[PDB]
Amino acid sequence: FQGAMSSSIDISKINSWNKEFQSDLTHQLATTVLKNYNADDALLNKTRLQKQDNRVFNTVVSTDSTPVTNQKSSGRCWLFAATNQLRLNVLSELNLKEFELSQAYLFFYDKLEKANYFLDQIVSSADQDIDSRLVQYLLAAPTEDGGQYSMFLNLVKKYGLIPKDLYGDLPYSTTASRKWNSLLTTKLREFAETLRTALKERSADDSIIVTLREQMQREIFRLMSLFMDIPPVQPNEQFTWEYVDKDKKIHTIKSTPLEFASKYAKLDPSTPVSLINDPRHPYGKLIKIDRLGNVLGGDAVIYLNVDNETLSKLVVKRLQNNKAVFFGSHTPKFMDKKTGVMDIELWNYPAIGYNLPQQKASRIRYHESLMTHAMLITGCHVDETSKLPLRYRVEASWGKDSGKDGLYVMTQKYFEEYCFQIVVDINELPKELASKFTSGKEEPIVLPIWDPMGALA
Amino acid sequence: FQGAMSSSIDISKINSWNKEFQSDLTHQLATTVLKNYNADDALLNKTRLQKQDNRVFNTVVSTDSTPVTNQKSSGRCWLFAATNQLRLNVLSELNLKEFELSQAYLFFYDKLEKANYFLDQIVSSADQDIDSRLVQYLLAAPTEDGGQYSMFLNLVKKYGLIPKDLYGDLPYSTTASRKWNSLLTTKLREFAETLRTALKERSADDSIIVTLREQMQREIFRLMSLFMDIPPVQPNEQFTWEYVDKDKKIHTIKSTPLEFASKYAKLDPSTPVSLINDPRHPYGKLIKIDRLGNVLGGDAVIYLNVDNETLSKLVVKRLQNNKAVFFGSHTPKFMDKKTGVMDIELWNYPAIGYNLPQQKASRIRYHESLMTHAMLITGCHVDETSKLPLRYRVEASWGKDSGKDGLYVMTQKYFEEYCFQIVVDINELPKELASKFTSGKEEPIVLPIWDPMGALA
Amino acid sequence: QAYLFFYDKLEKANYFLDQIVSSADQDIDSRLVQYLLAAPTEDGGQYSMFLNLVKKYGLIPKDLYGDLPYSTTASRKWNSLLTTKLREFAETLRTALKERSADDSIIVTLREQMQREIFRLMSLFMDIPPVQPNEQFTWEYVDKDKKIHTIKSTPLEFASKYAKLDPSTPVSLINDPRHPYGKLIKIDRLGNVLGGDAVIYLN
Repeated sequence: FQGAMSSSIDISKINSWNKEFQSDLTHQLATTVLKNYNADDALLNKTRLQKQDNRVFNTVVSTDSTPVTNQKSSGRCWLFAATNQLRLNVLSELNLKEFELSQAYLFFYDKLEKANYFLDQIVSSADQDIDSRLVQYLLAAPTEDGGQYSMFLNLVKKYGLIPKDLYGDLPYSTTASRKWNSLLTTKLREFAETLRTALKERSADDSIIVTLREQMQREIFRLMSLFMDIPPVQPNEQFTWEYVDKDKKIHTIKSTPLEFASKYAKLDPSTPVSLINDPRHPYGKLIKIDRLGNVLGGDAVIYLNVDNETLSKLVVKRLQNNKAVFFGSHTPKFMDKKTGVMDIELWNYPAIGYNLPQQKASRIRYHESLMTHAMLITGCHVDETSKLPLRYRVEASWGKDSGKDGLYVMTQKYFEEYCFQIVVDINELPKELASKFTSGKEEPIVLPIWDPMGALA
Repeated sequence: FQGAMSSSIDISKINSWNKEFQSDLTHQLATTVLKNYNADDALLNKTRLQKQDNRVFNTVVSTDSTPVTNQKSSGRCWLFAATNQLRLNVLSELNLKEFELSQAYLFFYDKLEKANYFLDQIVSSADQDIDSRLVQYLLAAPTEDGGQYSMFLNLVKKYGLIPKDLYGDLPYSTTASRKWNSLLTTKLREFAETLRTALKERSADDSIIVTLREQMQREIFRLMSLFMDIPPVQPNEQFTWEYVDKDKKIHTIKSTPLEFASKYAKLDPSTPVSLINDPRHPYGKLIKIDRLGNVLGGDAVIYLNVDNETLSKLVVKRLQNNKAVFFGSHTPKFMDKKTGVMDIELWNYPAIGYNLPQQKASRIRYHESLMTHAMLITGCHVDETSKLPLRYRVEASWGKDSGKDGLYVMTQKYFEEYCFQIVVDINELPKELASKFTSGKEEPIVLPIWDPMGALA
Repeated sequence: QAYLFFYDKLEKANYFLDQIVSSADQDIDSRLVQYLLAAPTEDGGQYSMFLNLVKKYGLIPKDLYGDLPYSTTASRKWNSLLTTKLREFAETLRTALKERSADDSIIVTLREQMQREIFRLMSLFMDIPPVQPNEQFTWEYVDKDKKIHTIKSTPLEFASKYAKLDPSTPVSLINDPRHPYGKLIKIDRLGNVLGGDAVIYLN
């Protein structure tokens, strides 16, 4: 009783506290302003903006990202950033004023595969209760648009890549996937029950279950084909692409999605590895997200945990190699879309006595921070006097009207506190870290499928 | 030197002061917010708005002001408020869902008369230099839309009043008079020179001057007739007006502008007198604005200066007599158009250390406050416990989308500090004050034509 | 509605801290704690949570406290700001509880400083109502006939005398085919006011 009493909200207390706060001028000013405008609009600090909004970068890639890509109303950031990193190779190698690899191509198969992956997850978890943590989590969002880099390579290894001119964002559902996803998800939830029920009496291998899963695949594909056409050529099937270079010269390339991904996009699925700064675990360790995937039997999401200094130096090195860097972070924390600035001190919250002492590892453990989006670092500014990077240039996939022409400037501090993963080629790593991948003695720290360090949606 | 040095802006001083101010949190918060939004939008105090935005009034007139009038882009407030006070008599007496007296009718003649008044002012000041204070002031804005109540009665005595159905705001220039005024003014300035030049050699009465002034009148009228038609009937000429009451019954009234103003609008030009609270002069005195006018030879602007208690009690009495009160004030000081609130403490300026100790009389003397608009008080709330008015209900002439359906709530304090004149009927005054008008021993305090207590434009 | 909204949010934040203390024994990654940290100040509620507010705070006319503040018609940012703090306090409390018991004066003080801080931040986005539950208010209004009236009452008295609410009569019925009909259903831990009534449905 005494305890509950002390833990209760006491009306005299809050009114007394109120009186106290109202006697302070900063508080009087704050409550007057904060009742009128959004706290971010009110507290944005222009004095800070003046200095931090710097677009001079001394270490940049040589090719321009033209045109600016827009995922629209979908969580396809990861696909745009993964390809925004490769398309540069085509532009460059073919001399094009503009060029885009088809993000819709990967989107269609990613969604198809995931739906299929979901059914498999259900069968393999038929032993647990409907209300178990795992099954309820599987049913939560089986076809979300978000993904990881490993899930991107899984798609490329099986399906390749093709020019956008052969399959673009024409369909309504590619730029507004919510309804499409809702419709599929409702069906998948229907099939989840039909499968679990059927599995009560029979084993996963009973031909009955095998048939049932196939009719489901068929039905999933049928519904999907209603919102997007299946690509016009198969992974190993030839396509013909006609185009124009920057000189107005015409060319015709005949290739297959699989060959195009290597021969022209220059992607070797064997070199990219993901590094991450997850202070909840020791550095030098491999981290694995259980069950997270898209293609049944494909590669798992695995990260090599490293410290920020290491992570920051790898980004600089890669930029020096003339390659943009895929990275995941917590969007839109401390990100100002109007000015295209990512600075954790751009808003004067301490002026209203609002400070956030909780640290990175705890922010993650306590449900405050997680990876939510994927973007591309195309440049950075290293400080001459034997110093490190002070800011980075970031390319988003939200159109030219977002940030400054689609571009954002990110501080070193933001990168350390609200970014987590970067992707580099294993040959860019020091033997020390590369062996962590090449050897066979590294036992990964395995996290739950619902871990905050997952899909960039 | 030492003096000039001490009076100079010293760079070290301001930077030292800056450092001092930045160490204070209220200041840090203030400068962050004040760089982002308009100070009125940022400092509006909703806690205060919550209480002051009260639309309950226990002493109101019985007739509704329908529909809400809109002067648009012109300074015809005074004409709308002067007639908004009389039209109520027509609605009431004829039972009409809606009714408006023609404001355009008075506007056309007011402008015509003023232009003509200007020429007369020039002739009578031909003795002074072109750069004199008076002549330069005469040339400043000879045809502004603003006026006073005396100038309103001057028009009514000569031209009468007619229903708006016979002459409305159809012409572009009635709702956007700037260009029209600019065009006339340029001509008047041309004539000012032609007259002064002609007067160097000849006397005002030389037939040459008499002719010249007439050709000018003619030219002024011609140009005016290009932007507005002269009313369709003369002051003593009969007009025929057909209408419908609230019962859907049809009626035809035959009258003249002059007869209509008395017989139906119930205006007796002999009863209205203007009272004013101008703390620069002793109360009990009559105040006269030299030269201010519109109709040559018409009545002068004269105010009976009284204290606010007296002024406030007269407004209550008039409302109790079921009559709205014409009043002038300094718009838009401490007036919030979105909420329709007139409260000098509605914005939390003291939270940023911004206080205004300068008093009424000094505000006027020092060019900070003057009468700028005219509106109509249609109600007020008297405090039961032997108290006075706490707030007043105000009708503006800016359309239904201004304030709350065109309505504003004004505090007693605002009325005392930022309102100056009210108009009542001499029979509403105590014999004490009325005699100030009826006797002949009251020598008025005469102010310059440019005095802040003038035309409500 | 803003009157109830302000107290509902305040109470919930406070309810959250209590939930954290009572679940300090489980792991940070447990299903319950992770769920508690998910959305401690969401706007949504149940009818029982509505009566809990009315029993303690009453009801007042909107003319005395409306949706004026930005955060009442756009609560997302306000909620985000509070939630981030609550997540900070969740850690500070669990950490402090490793070494000490819930009743150690240290914990009692810590929870109070948190309440204070929660209230302070809230008062920045909405003013606390102008009168206390048992404090009199004066309300002036107009009927459909244009007649003026003044009612003097308290939030608690107004809720009964004028709004006609007797918190003892309302019950919630539900059609939840997952359970047999005729049974009572109770949602564990769901609430807003610490120690208030639970969400119970008659299926």
